[PDB]
Amino acid sequence: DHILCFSSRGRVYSMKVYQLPEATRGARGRPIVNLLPLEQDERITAILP
DNA sequence: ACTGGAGAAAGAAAGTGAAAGGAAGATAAAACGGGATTCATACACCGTTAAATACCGGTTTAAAAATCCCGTGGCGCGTTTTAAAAAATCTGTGCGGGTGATTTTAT
Repeated sequence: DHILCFSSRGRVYSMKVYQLPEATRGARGRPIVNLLPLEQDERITAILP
């Protein structure tokens, strides 16, 4: 599926679901800055499949 | 005395070997984060019941919804900039026969 990410400054980004890290129940995850060109204080606040 | 060639002195410009140092790299120790076990222990599922809550009938009333006039700033259009992505153009490289060349040790 496609994913539309809305940031805190009105920006929009597109990304496939299977490009996200896959982990287990006890893991933590990976920072999202490595996947999208965000700024120093820009956060994702909405997702639309 | 005078002339013109030649050798030697003297002076100025260019090449040189050595120079801190600093950004630019490079290499180890450390702190970190993600799997295999091991249970005791707290959590999931099953019968019982007092109690707390949902629901119906009829008011009401104060609050929110609806309506009209108007005056603006927030979108819309047309025309420029400006990064960003794409297409086009150069740069190396190795295959196998040919031409010609380099270096270090012992006695």
